[PDB]
Amino acid sequence: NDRITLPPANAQRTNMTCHFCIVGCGYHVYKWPELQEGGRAPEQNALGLDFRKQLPPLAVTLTPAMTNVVTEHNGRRYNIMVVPDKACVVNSGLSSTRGGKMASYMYTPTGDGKQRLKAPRLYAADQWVDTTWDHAMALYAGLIKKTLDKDGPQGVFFSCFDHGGAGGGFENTWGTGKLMFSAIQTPMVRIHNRPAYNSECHATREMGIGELNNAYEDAQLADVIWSIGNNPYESQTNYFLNHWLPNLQGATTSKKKERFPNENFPQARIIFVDPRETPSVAIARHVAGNDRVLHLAIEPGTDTALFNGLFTYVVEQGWIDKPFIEAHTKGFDDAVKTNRLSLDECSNITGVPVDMLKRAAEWSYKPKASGQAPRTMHAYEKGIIWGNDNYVIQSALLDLVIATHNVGRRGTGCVRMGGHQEGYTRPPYPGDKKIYIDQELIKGKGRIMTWWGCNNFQTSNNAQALREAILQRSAIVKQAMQKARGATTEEMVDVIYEATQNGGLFVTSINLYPTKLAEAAHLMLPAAHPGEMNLTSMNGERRIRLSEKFMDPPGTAMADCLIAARIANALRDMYQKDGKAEMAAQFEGFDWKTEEDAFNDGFRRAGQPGAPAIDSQGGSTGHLVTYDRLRKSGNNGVQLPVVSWDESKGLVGTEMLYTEGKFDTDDGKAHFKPAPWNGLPATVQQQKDKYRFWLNNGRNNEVWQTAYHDQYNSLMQERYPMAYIEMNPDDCKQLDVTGGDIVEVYNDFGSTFAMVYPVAEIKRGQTFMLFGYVNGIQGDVTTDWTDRNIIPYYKGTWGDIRKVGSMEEFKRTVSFKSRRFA
Amino acid sequence: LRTTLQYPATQVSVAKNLKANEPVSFTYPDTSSPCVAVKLGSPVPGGVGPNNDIVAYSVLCTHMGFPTSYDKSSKTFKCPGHFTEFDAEKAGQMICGQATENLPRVLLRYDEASDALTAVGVDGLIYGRQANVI
Amino acid sequence: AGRTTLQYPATQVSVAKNLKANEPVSFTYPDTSSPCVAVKLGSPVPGGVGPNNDIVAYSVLCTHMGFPTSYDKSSKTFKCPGHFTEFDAEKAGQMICGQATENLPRVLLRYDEASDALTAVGVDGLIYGRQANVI
Ligand SMILES: Nc1nc2c(c(=O)[nH]1)N[C@H]1C(S)=C(S)[C@@H](COP(=O)(O)OP(=O)(O)OC[C@H]3O[C@@H](n4cnc5c(=O)[nH]c(N)nc54)[C@H](O)[C@@H]3O)O[C@H]1N2
Ligand SMILES: Nc1nc2c(c(=O)[nH]1)N[C@H]1C(S)=C(S)[C@@H](COP(=O)(O)OP(=O)(O)OC[C@H]3O[C@@H](n4cnc5c(=O)[nH]c(N)nc54)[C@H](O)[C@@H]3O)O[C@H]1N2
Ligand code: F3S
Ligand code: FES
Ligand code: FES
Ligand SMILES: [Mo+4]
Ligand code: NA
Repeated sequence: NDRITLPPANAQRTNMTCHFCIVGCGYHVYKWPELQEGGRAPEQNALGLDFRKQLPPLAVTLTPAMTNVVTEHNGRRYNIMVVPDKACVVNSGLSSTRGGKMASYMYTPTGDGKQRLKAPRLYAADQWVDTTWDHAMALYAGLIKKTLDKDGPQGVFFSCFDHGGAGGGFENTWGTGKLMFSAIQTPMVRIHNRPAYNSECHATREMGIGELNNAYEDAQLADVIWSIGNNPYESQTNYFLNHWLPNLQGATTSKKKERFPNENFPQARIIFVDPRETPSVAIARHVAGNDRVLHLAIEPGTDTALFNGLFTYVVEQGWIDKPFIEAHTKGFDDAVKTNRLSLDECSNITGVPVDMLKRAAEWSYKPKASGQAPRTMHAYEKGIIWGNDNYVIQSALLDLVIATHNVGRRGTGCVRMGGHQEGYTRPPYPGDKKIYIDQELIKGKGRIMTWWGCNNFQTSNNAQALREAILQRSAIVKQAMQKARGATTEEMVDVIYEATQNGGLFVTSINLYPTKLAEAAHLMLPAAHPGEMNLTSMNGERRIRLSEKFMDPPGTAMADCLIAARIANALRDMYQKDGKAEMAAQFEGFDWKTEEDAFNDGFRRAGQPGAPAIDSQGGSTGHLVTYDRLRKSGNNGVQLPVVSWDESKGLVGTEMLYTEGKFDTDDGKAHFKPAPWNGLPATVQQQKDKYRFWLNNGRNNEVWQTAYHDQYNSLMQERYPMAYIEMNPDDCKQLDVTGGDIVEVYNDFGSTFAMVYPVAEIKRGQTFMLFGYVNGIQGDVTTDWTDRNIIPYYKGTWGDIRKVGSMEEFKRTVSFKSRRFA
Repeated sequence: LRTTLQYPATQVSVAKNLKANEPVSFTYPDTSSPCVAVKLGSPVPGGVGPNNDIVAYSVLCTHMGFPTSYDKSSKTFKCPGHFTEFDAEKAGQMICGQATENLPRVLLRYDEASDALTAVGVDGLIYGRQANVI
Repeated sequence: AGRTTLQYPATQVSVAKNLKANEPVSFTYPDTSSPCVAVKLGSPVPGGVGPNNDIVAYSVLCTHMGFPTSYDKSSKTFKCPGHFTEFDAEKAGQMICGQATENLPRVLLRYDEASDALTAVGVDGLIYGRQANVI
């Protein structure tokens, strides 16, 4: 509708980091009784804005989607307004479409959050019902205990978030990790986005370069930005908007010159390595001109060849830092030999013309006239992380970066752009092997599987094999449960345990919402998100912020760290009752009343005297951070690691990593690695050999992840009622499809469905499907293939397309117009 | 008492003066609110006039308020600020962008007797306003 | 206008310590045609005010068809003689059984520790027989 209730001048104001992407944009949450409002005069409302007359452009970001009315546990009603902080350095008052919806996605009884989990849910053999928390713990802890006593920890499976922000963060990763690893001590654990306990960044870390090694200010200071496997307007909006674009526009030139009096700073340029022409390519060309953008539209999976050709060329031209290499690196001469690739071979493999390869090197590595190498920030994400051999691509890319001294200089960095926020503090993983968890589950292993803060039915690789197996195993438990009548909780535990000896699996989901996991889950436990709890996390430049609690969770929904404590204390109590003092002792250390307690126990204990082994993004100075100190810091927080604290200075942190040439390896040097080109994996190549289309996949600007909130939003559902597939118009004509037709996409791995979205910029025999979605799951057609560390090539699959027919309704209501701005 | 805003009734033009896909500019509901009406040339849900094809919008981007520009070739409104684009053929649906609200529709009465188009209301909240009527 | 909110009056009811457990006090809010009751329940409830968080207040007009309901001290409910709707004073006017489609409206009380005063400051829910709570 057509009006908004303004926040009163004296309204309560708390800090809130965005729930969603890595950028970690700062917001303020205004909270006030429903029957009060602000006046239009700027000094009579909390915004300080003059609503007596039209506001100019950029004065505010404020829509009805940024407002709500919450009903608290006391039954009292409060207006809320969730709006970007103008003085936050991250976003400077910018809000993406995703963060802009936070108010709407706060829990209310009648709004978009109406189907929030509010109590334990139990599938009692043949129907969903509520149950109590104590019954849920008796069943869940009971099973875990039984499994520990009979099978050991290897019978207990998890797939759990390791990330930051909403459904993650330092309190939550500690809580879950302490439970899984210190208490239960299970190695049968995967991560939300990948099917083993591993890293996205094995190669770069082992080369001595952690993947978040710079500041967002570095994107302002760069001569050149590379965006490799990365659609940052859509996936990291406000980093792109607030930092990248001002550089491309010339707004940061005078700051470069002030820092470096004796260095030329040409107009900044941008290079995209992406098989696909994305909105980010289009918008870059709009802002900077076609002459300052290079789209290296590589063949899918050919990143390694690209970087080996560039590395070879910059070495042959001598566009490298030989003093840097000599003082601070190891293995260069070996990498020159193993990685040798001519520009002609590079061009044949990539499909990129030799002139474009040479130009990219010239922009990026050839000394400027003043003598200094260009400041080239190399930013990468899932196009290579989920690319053709995660480990080898990073090896090849980092070799280029290290040889060109593009780490440790301002305006440089070889960095992840990131996904979620970060907020990792955990004990070490208690196994000595990587385990492909999905494969284990498919093969019939484990008694109990918990999805915690994730939904692999929508997001696993080879997701169809996964769903099939889980549904069937779930059904066996359902069938066994239904023969019970009048059983105690203990008897039920035995019935379910027995069913798991005959192929069954007990499935638990700890979540905000039922999700598609409800098709298989036997138990669902209600969690709480930021604003319903305090939560700490850091963004892509390691900036740690506290998100303040300002409202109650729905019903008995709890902070994930506190659910973990609940589980630990239930297990402890069972062991104490069973007279097993040693097993009880493993479940000590969860005497937690609030999320802060998890912060004190994890983040703040890392590297302290008498602490156990803790792997924390805070490092050993994490104890200097407190909730009260973060509050005083505001949405600016501090860049980790913290270097000092006092009352007069606040938290003082770290802008850029590796500025003195000391890397995270045994000898302090960065290590070059061999990067062989072996083509595509045979599993993926077999799909490519049999089927017509490359089934690229990934993000839409407007849709967040598995659409857990978005599925309930009427605007989102009207815009994207179904997952879409970008198709070349000529391919469309060949298949007799147009916008709003439905197609089956299929291969040897699976079958799924999408609505057709003709896109002129898509190449013939290539496609692009929205990933993770609630209607048409893309991942059914991804292969089982992973690299050496069990990293999937999610961006590597091929399949055929078959027309189902025309969805008239989609044609009447959905725009199929171009999403590439020109 | 009253639950609704007091919108003015503002004459825009007569429908038959509008040429297909040639935007007309006007202000509604006051001189600080720029709007466009366009004859699309083809009926759309809720279009007015003889061919049910005339639509009208607030042109201020619902992100951060830059005046958008009507593109005749795509029949969209594009924002130069952060690249939001709205579909004039789907009631302001955001095609791609950073807004959380569709482009507000100016509600037109079409009187057959006079051929008049009158702006009588707005569906959606105009950028940078506490209420559509200040 | 601007304004999206009704202009509720601030009306003194009494000081909290004058209220006896389960002995309803009558007052009118937000005008003399809107009969209301405040009662100390004797035990805390969500959103109760006063020293023992137990004082609640309501419109007594049935939200079905508007008959003045009567407070039953033995059940702590409001009962309507019209079509036998009954509302729970301890569950924010939840309808126990009846023909209404709306909970009994709550009179929002400010409690000031400094003065011991209870002031009616608003209504949560719509009073029967009114376009808006404030006429
Ligand atoms: N084909 C294909 N597959 C992919 C990818 C790809 O590019 N291609 N990308 C991968 C990537 S990068 C990722 S990150 C994964 C994402 O895979 P998932 O992690 O499965 O998906 P998300 O939507 O992040 O899951 C978040 C879930 O947690 C719930 N949730 C939200 N807040 C909370 C909270 O506070 N607590 C709890 N307990 N639950 C909460 C949500 O409702 C939702 O069910 O998908 C991966 N899968
Ligand atoms: N709007 C929105 N933003 C998000 C998310 C979201 O769901 N919605 N999710 C967040 C998360 S968890 C993550 S992980 C990030 C994802 O951020 P990105 O990785 O930026 O997003 P994607 O769409 O998965 O993929 C990036 C690009 O990889 C390209 N690509 C495909 N195959 C190849 C290949 O072989 N090589 C190369 N070089 N490129 C290839 C695709 O064409 C695509 O444009 O986004 C985060 N931000
Ligand atoms: S608003 Fe949120 S979605 Fe990312 S761009 Fe900013 S953190
Ligand atoms: S102001 Fe229009 S897209 Fe941001
Ligand atoms: S008038 Fe009260 S129950 Fe009908
Ligand atoms: Mo991710
Ligand atoms: Na399928």
